[PDB]
Amino acid sequence: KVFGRCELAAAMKRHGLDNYRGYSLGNWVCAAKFESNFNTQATNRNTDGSTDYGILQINSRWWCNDGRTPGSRNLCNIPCSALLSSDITASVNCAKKIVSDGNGMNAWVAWRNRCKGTDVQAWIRGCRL
Ligand code: NA
Repeated sequence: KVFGRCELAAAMKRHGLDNYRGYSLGNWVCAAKFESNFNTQATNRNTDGSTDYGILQINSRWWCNDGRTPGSRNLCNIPCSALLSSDITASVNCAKKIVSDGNGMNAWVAWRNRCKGTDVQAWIRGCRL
C-alpha cells in the first residue's frame, strides 16, 4: 500500500506515535516520506547484507528476522515480511522500541539528514487530525 500523507498521519496518530518520546507527528510523517515514499512494500539492502523493510525501513540487523541475515538479532520478535503489510501496526510497534533505545529518531538516517532541524509540522498541514 502507498499511503496518502494525511491518511498516514491519521493512522500514526491512532497508533500512539504523536509526541511519542517527545517526537511530534510531523517528524514521523517526514521520516516515512524520505525512508519509503509512504510505500509499505519498500525494501533496501544495506552494505553489510542486512535489509531494511517497510514504511519506516526497519533493519534486519537488529529488529526483525528475514532468514538471510545470519548472526543478527530480532528485537521486535517478528518476521521482516510483517513490516511490509498494509496494516502498519507491526511497523509502528517496532518503531516505538527503536526510538526508545537511547538514540531517539537519530536511528533513522533519513530523519537526521532530511527532517531534523526543519519545519516538520508542515508535513501534517491541511490534515483533519
Ligand atoms: Na535479524
